[PDB]
Amino acid sequence: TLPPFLPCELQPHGLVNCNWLFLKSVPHFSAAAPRDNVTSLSLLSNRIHHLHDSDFAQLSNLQKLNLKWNCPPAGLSPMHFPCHMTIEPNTFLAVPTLEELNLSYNGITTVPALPSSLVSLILSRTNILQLDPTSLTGLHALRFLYMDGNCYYKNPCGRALEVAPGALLGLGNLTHLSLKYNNLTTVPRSLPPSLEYLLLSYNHIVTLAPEDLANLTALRVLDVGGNCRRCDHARNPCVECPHKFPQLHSDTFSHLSRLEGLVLKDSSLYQLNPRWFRGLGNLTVLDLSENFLYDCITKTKAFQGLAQLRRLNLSFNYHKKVSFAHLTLAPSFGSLLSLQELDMHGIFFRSLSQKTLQPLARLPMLQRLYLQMNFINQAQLGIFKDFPGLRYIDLSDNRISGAVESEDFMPSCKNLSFTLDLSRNNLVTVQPEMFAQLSRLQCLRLSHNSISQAVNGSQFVPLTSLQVLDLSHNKLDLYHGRSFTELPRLEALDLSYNSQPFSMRGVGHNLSFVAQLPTLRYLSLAHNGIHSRVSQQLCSTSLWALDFSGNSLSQMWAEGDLYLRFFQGLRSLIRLDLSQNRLHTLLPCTLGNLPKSLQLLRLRNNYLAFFNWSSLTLLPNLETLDLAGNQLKALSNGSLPSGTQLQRLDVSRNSIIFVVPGFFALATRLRELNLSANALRTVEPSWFGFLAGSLEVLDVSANPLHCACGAAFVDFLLQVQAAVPGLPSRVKCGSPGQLQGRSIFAQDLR
DNA sequence: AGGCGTTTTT
DNA sequence: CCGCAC
Ligand SMILES: *[C@@H]1O[C@H](CO)[C@@H](O[C@@H]2O[C@H](CO)[C@@H](O)[C@H](O)[C@H]2NC(C)=O)[C@H](O)[C@H]1NC(C)=O
Ligand SMILES: *[C@@H]1O[C@H](CO)[C@@H](O)[C@H](O)[C@H]1NC(C)=O
Ligand SMILES: *[C@@H]1O[C@H](CO)[C@@H](O)[C@H](O)[C@H]1NC(C)=O
Ligand SMILES: *[C@@H]1O[C@H](CO)[C@@H](O)[C@H](O)[C@H]1NC(C)=O
Ligand SMILES: *[C@@H]1O[C@H](CO)[C@@H](O)[C@H](O)[C@H]1NC(C)=O
Ligand SMILES: *[C@@H]1O[C@H](CO)[C@@H](O)[C@H](O)[C@H]1NC(C)=O
Ligand SMILES: *[C@@H]1O[C@H](CO)[C@@H](O)[C@H](O)[C@H]1NC(C)=O
Ligand SMILES: *[C@@H]1O[C@H](CO)[C@@H](O)[C@H](O)[C@H]1NC(C)=O
Ligand SMILES: *[C@@H]1O[C@H](CO)[C@@H](O)[C@H](O)[C@H]1NC(C)=O
Repeated sequence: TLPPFLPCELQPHGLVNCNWLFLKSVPHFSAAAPRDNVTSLSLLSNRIHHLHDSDFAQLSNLQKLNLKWNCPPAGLSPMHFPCHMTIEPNTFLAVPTLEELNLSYNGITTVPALPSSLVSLILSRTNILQLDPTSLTGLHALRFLYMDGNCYYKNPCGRALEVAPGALLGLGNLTHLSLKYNNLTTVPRSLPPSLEYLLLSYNHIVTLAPEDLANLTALRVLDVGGNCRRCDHARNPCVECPHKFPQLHSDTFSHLSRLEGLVLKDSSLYQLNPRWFRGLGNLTVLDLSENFLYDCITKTKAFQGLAQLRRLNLSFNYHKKVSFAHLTLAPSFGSLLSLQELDMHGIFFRSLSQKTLQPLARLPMLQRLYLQMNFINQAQLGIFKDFPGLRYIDLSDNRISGAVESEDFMPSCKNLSFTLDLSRNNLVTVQPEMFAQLSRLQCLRLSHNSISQAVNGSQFVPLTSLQVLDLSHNKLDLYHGRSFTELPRLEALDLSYNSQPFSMRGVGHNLSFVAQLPTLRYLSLAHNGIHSRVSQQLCSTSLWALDFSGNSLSQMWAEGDLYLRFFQGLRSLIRLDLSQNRLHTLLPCTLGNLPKSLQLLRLRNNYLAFFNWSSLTLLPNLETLDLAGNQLKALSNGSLPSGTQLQRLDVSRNSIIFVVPGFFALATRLRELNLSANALRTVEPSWFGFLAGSLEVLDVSANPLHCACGAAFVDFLLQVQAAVPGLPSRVKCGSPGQLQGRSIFAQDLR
């Protein structure tokens, strides 16, 4: 039986997904199909320029409708094609259940009439240039109104969006209003007193006063950032904040005593007025980024009163054309007792010392501290020792060079207690002295440095708690036998993209150190170009995962018996990646010399044209085999052998022409099978024995299927349509004639 | 005539 | 195969 909503896809929680099917108008569906069960209808990015009274009438319990991007204005059109969208008056009224509507990135100039059931309405990036009380008649349940970007550089209108005084007061439930990028020069008068979130960013409201926010006592979040911009920091087109602006009256925010978040970023602020923050005793988030407060953060008392503040963003508060020799934070910072998160990135200051952060040192909740992109070239890292609650320091993209004068394969540092990011700095060696006071560290990132050192066991001596060490994108020379043995708790070590030593033709390298790292569980040697003159064996009793991708086992395994047992000493290894190893061939003895313990083997993006499938019994525990991106011409040369434990098999992006009968039949555990992007002209139940109904996933997309009248595959795919992702739209015909490139369901074949 | 195309936010 | 110790 067919999929119930062609050409669209049924999904969980009653979602019918019609996205990206290039529809010229709204599909009505079959009258047999259960239009009652439909709670959400997605039509993202089709080309429906005309909506009608009948289009949603049969959908009697529709709660959500997304029609975004269907008829975008000239300015947001990839090729500046104009487009104006027509809506018959009862289009939406005929859906009295509708709660959420999205008409963004569509060419409409008036708001259509809408059912009183509506809770959320998104009109962003339209050409609606006015809102008067008649726009939103009888929407007494409406809580959300987003209408950003109806007049800006990418969707211009020649004037300002005019919202009439009092025009929204009819919306007594309204909590969220956003009117960004609308070329506004003043806040709309008399907005709903129910408002909790008022977002007015990237307009040109250069003046504010308490009259501009009258009766808005319910406000929890106000955003007025980007109204008076510093264009020296802009990535997009930008008009410079005029001379002697902006003007924010002292008491502007005083009646807003529920206010949790205030955003004043990119407002060209040279000085903070402590009266701006009087009365804001619920204030937990303050964004002051992209201002000119480099000098004001050394002196100001403006923070004194902010007992509840948790996140303070002071980033990109830099002085034009300069970095500072020194920076000393104001003593007032020391009263921010609730502070958890401080962003100081992009201020530009050359020295990080005891004096720089002294106020912050006894704040008991301070966990996250962002210090990146500051052109810092001296940094006493010992300053962080006695910070009571520190979990994360980002010191990346700085100029520090020393001490002062898939998580299957590589775990992240998120669940760990203390992480220092020193990546994208100028270290050429590692002096143990710079980490003397950081013995509590559990994760250290040192990637993208210039480390050209022959490490030997004496570089990281103090880091007695360190579990993860990322040294990717460096030039470590792996040669001495006791490198890293000084890190007693080391569990994960990333040595990827440290290729330059291994490119040194005629100079060999020694990986015997790996055997001396007794708790190492994860090791990456990826993208190192490892090809000749290296250790014959990797030995480790403890290792679980090894990313050996982007090397040339090809050249190693071509070189007599020298490297045939290369991975065999990894006695506990469960995951191995041998992808992009230029492998044109594999011996069955080479695969048998892999650890018996293996569960995941990747061989993606190699050049294998042949695979002796029987040799999979030499890996008893193998659950996942990835051969994507090879050149298999067929699934043949035996079948998947008896008793294999294989659950996942990916033979996508090969040149597979056919599959032998009974090929998967003996793979009793096989759940996911990817046959995508091959040259398969059919799909057959004969391939599976008669056990295809146990497959949870069967991807057969981008295959040049032969769409002939009464073809066997059509009936088959409907048998197991549960498991075929994208069946309604992305499984396509390669022949005959007219049908090439069109869906299998573009015409009924049965 | 309409087409374009997976488009975050700035 | 990179200051070892013919
Ligand atoms: C089956 O494999 C295909 C192709 O190898 C997957 O589709 C690709 O997905 C990746 C990321 O998931 C993208 O970078 C590619 O652009 C996609 N390519 C194509 C041609 O679609 C597909 O997602 C896999 N199937 C399953 C069920 O995971
Ligand atoms: C903003 O409004 C002014 C007129 O008040 C106009 O000159 C300018 O072009 C408008 N901006 C846009 C993007 O239309
Ligand atoms: C808000 O919506 C409710 C129903 O959810 C309705 O009682 C009323 O019209 C609105 N209430 C207020 C106080 O505005
Ligand atoms: C604030 O609310 C009252 C009505 O409750 C009204 O009289 C007053 O004009 C409002 N103020 C402004 C500035 O709109
Ligand atoms: C915080 O919020 C409540 C109302 O939501 C307000 O009445 C109270 O005065 C505020 N101030 C402080 C210091 O918590
Ligand atoms: C490592 O080489 C250094 C030179 O930086 C040398 O002083 C030291 O004795 C060697 N350390 C170990 C642990 O072998
Ligand atoms: C590699 O290092 C180990 C440990 O020092 C050593 O015993 C082995 O002989 C070295 N390999 C070569 C080729 O010298
Ligand atoms: C493998 O199968 C292909 C056909 O798919 C055939 O051409 C080839 O000779 C076979 N070789 C072996 C060794 O089974
Ligand atoms: C696979 O390898 C085994 C053992 O070397 C051999 O007996 C068998 O004939 C091979 N199969 C093919 C199709 O080459």
